[PDB]
Amino acid sequence: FRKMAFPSGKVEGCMVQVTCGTTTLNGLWLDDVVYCPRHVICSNHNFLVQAGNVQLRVIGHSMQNCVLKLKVDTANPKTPKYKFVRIQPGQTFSVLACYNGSPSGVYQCAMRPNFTIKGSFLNGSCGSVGFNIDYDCVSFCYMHHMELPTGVHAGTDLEGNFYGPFVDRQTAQAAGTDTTITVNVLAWLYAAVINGDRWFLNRFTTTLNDFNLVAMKYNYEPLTQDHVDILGPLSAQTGIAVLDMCASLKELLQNGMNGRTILGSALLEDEFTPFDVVRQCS
Amino acid sequence: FRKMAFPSGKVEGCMVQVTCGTTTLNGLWLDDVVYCPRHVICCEDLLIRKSNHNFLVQAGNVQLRVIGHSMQNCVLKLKVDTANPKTPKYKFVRIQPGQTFSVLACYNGSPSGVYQCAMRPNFTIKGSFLNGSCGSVGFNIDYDCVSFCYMHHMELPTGVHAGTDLEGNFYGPFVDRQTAQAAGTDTTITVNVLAWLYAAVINGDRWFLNRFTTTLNDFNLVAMKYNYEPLTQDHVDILGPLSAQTGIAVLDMCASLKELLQNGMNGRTILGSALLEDEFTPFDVVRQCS
Ligand SMILES: *[C@@](O)(CO)[C@H](C[C@@H]1CCNC1=O)NC(=O)[C@H](CC(C)C)NC(=O)c1cc2c(OC)cccc2[nH]1
Ligand SMILES: *[C@@](O)(CO)[C@H](C[C@@H]1CCNC1=O)NC(=O)[C@H](CC(C)C)NC(=O)c1cc2c(OC)cccc2[nH]1
Repeated sequence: FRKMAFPSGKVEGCMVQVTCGTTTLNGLWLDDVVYCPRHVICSNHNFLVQAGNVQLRVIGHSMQNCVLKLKVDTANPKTPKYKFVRIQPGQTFSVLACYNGSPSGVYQCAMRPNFTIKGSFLNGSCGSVGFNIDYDCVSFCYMHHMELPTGVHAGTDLEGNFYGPFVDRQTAQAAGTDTTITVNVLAWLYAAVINGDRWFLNRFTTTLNDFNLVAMKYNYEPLTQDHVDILGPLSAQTGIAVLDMCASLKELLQNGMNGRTILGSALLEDEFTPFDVVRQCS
Repeated sequence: FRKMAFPSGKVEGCMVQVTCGTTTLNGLWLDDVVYCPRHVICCEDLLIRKSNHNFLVQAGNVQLRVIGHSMQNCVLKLKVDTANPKTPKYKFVRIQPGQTFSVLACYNGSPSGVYQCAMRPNFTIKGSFLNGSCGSVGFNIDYDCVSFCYMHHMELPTGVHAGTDLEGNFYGPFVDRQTAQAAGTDTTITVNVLAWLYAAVINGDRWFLNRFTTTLNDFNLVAMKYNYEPLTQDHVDILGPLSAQTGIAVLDMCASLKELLQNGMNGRTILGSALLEDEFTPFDVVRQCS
């Protein structure tokens, strides 16, 4: 299985550049509003908003947490059906990396439990957005702001609220220690089972609390009830109860794979969600 | 550093659904021609027996009217009475083994996902394709010019995939029949592994570097032993920009790879991988890192 991004065309049509003084970054143009990181300012006639080479006149503005909302005099005719959503650690999304308002590439990312993403961003990438697409509706979840000294990345939702304990200052910040996304590893184990790779199944089970206590001792995220629910479809498809798969993973954590492989790998993958596995296996 | 696909907007505007009888798959709508896999009709006798009205072409909700049809190898060409306004500047190209491209996976004319693939030395690709994905295309983008190089036709019993260029000629020994087909034995794209090692350095991973250099002939001896493709002097040149930026000569990186092949990774990772990755070309690395 492979990391698959959503097609980026609905988001491509919304990317513009925003310039204040000599500082240029990316903005997101939906109807007659352009959203961009507020630090571009580091009056209406001080903002140069361009779609390609064409200027969009700014007629008003305001700040919502760490994002600037620029009111423009043209409604984007390419505006898709969309929502702003705040995602949870473990959830995945596509990133359209942009420079000077021009799309450069698309790739799939996961929100780490410490609210960073392992992205691929260069100078001028701020304002690039992350998103999911469900039945032609684009759910925008991420706007890019920062690269940590460790090389991972940090940003906000489209309401300007950072994910994690970060601030939009030119200061070296540190993420909390990362953990493994348990729910995604389990989805990966279900994907193995769906494809016939099932030697790791055992005849034990566990309670959720007992498993969560053990997981935390291996730097694994505890499972939420929401996690148990989104594993539901894969449990039903394979006939393997979620708590039985937890007991199989626990043995894997306590004994290892020997030299054995799962899905042709010796390392457990944790950036595929239960939805990604359903998306891909069907 | 991530596996990065080209933005797919330009190609999404070209995807349509083609239906003939019981069979449905995807087509590519360029100006006033729809290109799709010919097996949608299931030979020359078979096409003759068909008429323009046997073909149902849908661009979203709108039906397009077919006014002509011809066959070019394994690709069917349907002239339609309407030109696609979203037709980008484009060209049809046949890629070389080792080269990469983005795949826009589509189902029923609707784009579904985008990911990066490489043409394997044995002329397969390791894709992610389900029932209904035939007609999906692979492409590269250069300055608003889309170069189409792949149209999807089949999945081998081993799970890898096979297809044609846009002139309808298969990559590799495959045919568009309902048969179990094996590919030749695959090899690893050496020049791409080196590109990726350079990328791991540019991104701060250095544990695999060593003080040794090798010769090109001696490195190729070891490569051939481990089922790696030969490294040519043209490959050394193409790696010039990455060696220049890191200050590590190509033959020095080759000595690091040789040691990696002979000793293994010893349970360490490179760019989070436990395997030597070979589906990044030198240009891919340069495009992403600069
Ligand atoms: C946006 O492009 C900026 O508008 C840029 C994106 C990063 C550049 C390299 N890769 C990226 O993802 N963002 C920044 O430069 C931000 C700007 C802030 C929010 C005002 N700053 C950082 O990412 C930043 C600053 C510092 C730092 O200081 C001193 C020390 C260490 C790391 C660091 N990152
Ligand atoms: C197309 O979408 C057909 O329109 C379909 C795509 C594959 C199905 C599952 N995943 C895919 O990538 N392609 C096929 O079904 C083709 C059709 C041919 C070219 C007419 N056939 C195969 O991919 C195929 C057939 C057989 C087979 O038989 C016998 C035995 C083993 C493997 C196999 N693959």
